[PDB]
Amino acid sequence: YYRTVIFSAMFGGYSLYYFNRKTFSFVMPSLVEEIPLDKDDLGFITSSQSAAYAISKFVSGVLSDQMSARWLFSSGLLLVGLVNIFFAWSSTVPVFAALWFLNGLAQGLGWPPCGKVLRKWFEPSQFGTWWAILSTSMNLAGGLGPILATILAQSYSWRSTLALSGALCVVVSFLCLLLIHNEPADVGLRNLDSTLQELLLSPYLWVLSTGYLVVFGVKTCCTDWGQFFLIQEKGQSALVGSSYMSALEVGGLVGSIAAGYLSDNPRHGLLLFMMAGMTVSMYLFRVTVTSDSPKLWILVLGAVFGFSSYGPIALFGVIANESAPPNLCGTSHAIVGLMANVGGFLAGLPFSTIAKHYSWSTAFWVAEVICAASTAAFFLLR
Ligand SMILES: O=C(/C=C(/c1ccccc1)n1cnc2ncccc21)O[C@@H]1C[C@](OC[C@@H]2C[C@@H]2c2ccc(Cl)cc2)(C(=O)O)C[C@@H](O)[C@H]1O
Repeated sequence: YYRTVIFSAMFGGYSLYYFNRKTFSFVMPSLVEEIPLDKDDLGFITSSQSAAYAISKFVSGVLSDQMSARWLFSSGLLLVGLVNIFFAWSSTVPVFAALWFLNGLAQGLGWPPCGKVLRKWFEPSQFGTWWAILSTSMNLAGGLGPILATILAQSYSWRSTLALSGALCVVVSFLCLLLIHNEPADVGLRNLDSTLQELLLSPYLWVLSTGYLVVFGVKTCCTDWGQFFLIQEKGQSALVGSSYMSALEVGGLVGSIAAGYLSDNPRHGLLLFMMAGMTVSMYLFRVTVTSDSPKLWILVLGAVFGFSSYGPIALFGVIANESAPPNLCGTSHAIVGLMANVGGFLAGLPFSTIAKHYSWSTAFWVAEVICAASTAAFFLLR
C-alpha cells in the first residue's frame, strides 16, 4: 500500500521531471522552424541545462542530509512547472537559456530526494531493483515524449505542449505535496534500519567516472541531437526523428531492465560488450541511414543504441554503489553524477559547436570517435 503509493506518485512524478528535462529536446523542430536559432544557441541552452543540473545534483546530495526529501521534490516539481510555463511565454534565446538554467537547478534538486525516499522505504538489499524500476521512468517519459510532442506540435503548437506539461507538473506538484512521505516514522509505520581524499585519488572512481562521462555524453548527444541530425542532414521528417528518440528510449527501457538480469570483475565484461555495441550502433547510424533507408531500420538502430546506452548507465550505477565505502557512499555517487553531467555539458555546447563548424556528420564522427577511443582504452585497461 504505502510502498505502492510511494513509488507510483514518484514514478509518475519523476516522469514529469524527465518529460520536462528533455522538453526542449522534444519540441526542438518546431522551435527551430518557427524562429531561427544558432546551433551554438541550442547547444548553449542544453549546456546551461547540463551545468545547472551538475551543480544542483552535487549540492542536493548534501541537501538530502540537511533537508527533507518530500519538500524538495514537491518544490522542485512546482519550480519545473513554473519554469516551463514561463518558457512557453518567452521567445528569445537569452531568456530561454536563463529559464532553462533554472530548469537545470530544479531538476537537480529532485532526484536525490527520490534517492532519500526510496532509501528510507525499502530494504537495502532491495535498493537495486527499485532503483532500476525508478530509472526506467526516464525511458518511459522519453518514450512517450517525442511522439506526443510531434503529434501535438503539428496540430496545435510547441507553446501549447509546453503549457500543458507545465500545468500538469504544477498539478502533480500539489499532489506530491500530499502523496509521498519522507519518513515512515512520521506516520508511524514501524521504521526499518582523510579517506575522502583517498576516494578522490582512487583510480577506479576516475575510470568509472570518465566512462560514465563518455556514456552519458554520447547518450545526451544522440538523444538531444539525433532527431535534429535526421531532420537537417539525412532528409528524414520530424516524425521519423521523434520516433528515433522514442525507439532510443524504448531500447533504453529494455537495457536498464535487462542490465539487472544480465548482471546477476564479470560485470565489467558485460559493460564493455555493451559499450562496444553502443559504438557499433552509432557507427551504423552515422553511415547506413539514408533518405531511401526505411523507418524500421532506424527504429531498430535506436533500440540497439538504447539497449547499449542506458544499459551501461545502469551498470555504472550498480558498480558505483559496489565500489563505494558504506560510510560515505553518497559522496561517490555525487562525484560520479558530477562527471556524468560534465559529460552532458560537453555533449551540449561544444558538440553543437563542432556540428555547425564542420558538419553534423563530422559531429557524430567526433562523438563516435570519442566513444570508440573510450571503448578501446577500456579494452586495454582490463
Ligand atoms: O544511485 C545509484 C545506485 C544505487 C544502487 C543501489 C543498490 C544496487 C546497485 C546500485 N544507489 C545509491 N544510493 C541509492 N539510494 C536509493 C536507491 C538506490 C541507490 O547510481 C547513481 C545514479 C545516478 O545518481 C543518482 C544520485 C545518487 C542519487 C539517487 C537518486 C535516485 C535513486 Cl532511486 C538512488 C540515488 C543517477 O541516476 O543520475 C548517477 C550516478 O550518481 C550513479 O552512481
